[PDB]
Amino acid sequence: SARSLGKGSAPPGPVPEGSIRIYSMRFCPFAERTRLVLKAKGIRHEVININLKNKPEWFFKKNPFGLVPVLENSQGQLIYESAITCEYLDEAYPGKKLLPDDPYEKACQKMILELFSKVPSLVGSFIRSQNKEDYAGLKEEFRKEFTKLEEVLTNKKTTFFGGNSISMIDYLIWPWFERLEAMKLNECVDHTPKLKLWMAAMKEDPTVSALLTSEKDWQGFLELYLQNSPEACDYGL
Amino acid sequence: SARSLGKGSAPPGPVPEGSIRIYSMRFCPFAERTRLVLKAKGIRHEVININLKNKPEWFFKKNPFGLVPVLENSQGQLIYESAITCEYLDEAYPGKKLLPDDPYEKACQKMILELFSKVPSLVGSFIRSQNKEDYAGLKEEFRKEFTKLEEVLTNKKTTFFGGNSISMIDYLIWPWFERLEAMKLNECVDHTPKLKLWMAAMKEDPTVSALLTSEKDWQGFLELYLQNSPEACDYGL
Ligand SMILES: *SC[C@H](NC(=O)CC[C@H](N)C(=O)O)C(=O)NCC(=O)O
Ligand SMILES: *SC[C@H](NC(=O)CC[C@H](N)C(=O)O)C(=O)NCC(=O)O
Repeated sequence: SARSLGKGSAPPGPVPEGSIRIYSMRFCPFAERTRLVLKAKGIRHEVININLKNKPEWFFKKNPFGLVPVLENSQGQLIYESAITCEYLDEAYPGKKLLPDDPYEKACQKMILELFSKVPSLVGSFIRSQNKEDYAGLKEEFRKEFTKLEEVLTNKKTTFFGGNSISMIDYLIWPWFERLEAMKLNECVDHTPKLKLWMAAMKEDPTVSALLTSEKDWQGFLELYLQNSPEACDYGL
Repeated sequence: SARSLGKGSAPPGPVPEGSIRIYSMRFCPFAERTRLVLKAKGIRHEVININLKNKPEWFFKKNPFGLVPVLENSQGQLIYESAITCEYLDEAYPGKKLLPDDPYEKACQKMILELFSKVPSLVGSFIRSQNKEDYAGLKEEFRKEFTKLEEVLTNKKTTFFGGNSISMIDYLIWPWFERLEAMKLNECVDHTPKLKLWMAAMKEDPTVSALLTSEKDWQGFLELYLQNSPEACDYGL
């Protein structure tokens, strides 16, 4: 059922009322953001994984850009860009907010995201390293970004980036830290103690824990993906 | 009074109650976003222009990144990143909202901004053109981005990107269109009729009209700026 839909597949039917659909990919960190928010808020939904290495033409009808995540509701409304989909889920569904109601406090989570916005691009450049030298230079680049984040916690003195309770901002940046390990880039959070504790507190989170992927699974996915295999997204099936 | 503060200047005192301060630069399009929102919502504020070519060390205490815009309120709270400052102003101050209350409708303005996010970087690359050839190639790049925007209006069939009434999203992208002219890049909106009408409807806006800068002024600023003159930001004084 978790199997992806690729070229030649038939476009899905309408989203049933009382449920929201997310076009995803099991190993995509941007879509994990959305899925983490979906679990945290206990929102009923269905998932359609997209074969990003061999995607269905009808998908661009879902997102002009052709990327995941993408949400589709019963009214047929489509929303793309992970952060937008997340902010949307927090506003449109019941439950405790993941984002503060307070303007300044909310703007802070936004500024922290800006602070981290460089990591996803670094992770891409990293996964493409070749020798110990490229590697060393990549570790220093991640190192500079990790300090920007440690200062926030340093200043705040709270467990999570938005307070003592986990919130939107934590879920938004977590996926990339989740892969830190499998990517052999942990000796980058050594000089950043609090950030390292944060990673430990996050893994203890029920929502985070329920969606956490195995290193062997991500390792298998990356092998195929880096090879451009139309089977990558379905690693493990 | 509009004169900028540069290296050696003294850090400003507290922001008086009932007023919000914006660290700006008269020719910065990102800060114009904030200033447009400030005018539209009729928010009392003071402006401190920053000499970006020769900025005061104390400013990094305002924004770690060292860029404008940046808002500072009486409680001493600092908020950076133009879009964040704008969203903040809409939520924290009285008046008609510039952003919709409806989650999906709000997410749409956000998706349109994503759609335009490539322009600011193109404008930078453009202002750095040298010959008619670079120029021609730049016109085609802007051309592709303008169509993405014309389709939205095409689909919506409304005057402005968020409806028949101007709203947040219009103000967010306007500054770059404002400079289109002075940058000799108008023959890019020819193949995009509706977008061209939008530009005309925007210039008719009282808020937009009150903050619109002269072509000769921006031309003068750019001459100095491109030269890295510590006087650029103060062109005209
Ligand atoms: S993780 C898989 C890719 N998704 C994104 O890059 C999402 C980026 C957006 N800016 C966001 O949602 O935040 C993806 O769909 N790749 C397909 C491709 O061909 O690029
Ligand atoms: S327009 C002058 C520059 N501002 C920005 O680039 C703001 C970019 C942010 N992403 C935003 O507010 O949206 C600026 O301050 N330049 C100074 C410099 O030295 O770069």
